[PDB]
Amino acid sequence: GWALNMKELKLLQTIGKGEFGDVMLGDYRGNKVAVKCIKNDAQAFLAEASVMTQLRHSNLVQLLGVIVEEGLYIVTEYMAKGSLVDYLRSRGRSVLGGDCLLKFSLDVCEAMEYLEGNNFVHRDLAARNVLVSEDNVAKVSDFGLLPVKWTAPEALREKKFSTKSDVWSFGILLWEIYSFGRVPYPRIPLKDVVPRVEKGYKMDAPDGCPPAVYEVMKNCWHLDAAMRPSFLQLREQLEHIKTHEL
Repeated sequence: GWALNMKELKLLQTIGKGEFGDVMLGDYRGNKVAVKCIKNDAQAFLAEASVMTQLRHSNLVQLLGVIVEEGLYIVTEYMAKGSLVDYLRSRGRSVLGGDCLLKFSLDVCEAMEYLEGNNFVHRDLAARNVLVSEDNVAKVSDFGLLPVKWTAPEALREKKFSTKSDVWSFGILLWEIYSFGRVPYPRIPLKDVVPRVEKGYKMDAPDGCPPAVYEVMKNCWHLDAAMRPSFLQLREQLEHIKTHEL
């Protein structure tokens, strides 16, 4: 049950590449699948496989299978609409209404809530790393083993990560969502980002952003990591917004 037959997998095309290795659109005996080709040692993740393969939730890319040492062929569900960043730029304001933005935010928040609950840190939360299914559901990944504009400032200095730094990246992600995928920190220069953020600078609300969504973003951006709200509390704040703001 986690091993698939390599004999039946077809690698069709490279569709992304992470540090781990490229990611491919594959064909597993009939269905479109996404495949993580690893070469450059994997042996780490594989030890934690059962526990990291224990991770299942509907907003986490589902694992289908795994080929090993021939250096892994990780097989997962295929997210037909790609990266949310790309989707937000493509679809843009014209296609994506207010219900769609809160649903993407809730989808990611629920996945974050879940990983938070299992004591798992994401470390690279950003609209680029969120995928959209053919059914319009945003999901994040569970495979696992510094981008200045997304990373909490204590995680840039300290080089260590926690759920609380994922909370900082989630606000940055909300800002991406509400701005239809604009690169973060449009008012300042890349070089100045860290030094302004460290003194409390916060991005202004995306154009047309709902006041209450802007407060959630702001709460994610506390400089005291411990004082950022949990994904459990974020989930309640976003559910609250959905219930009254519509």
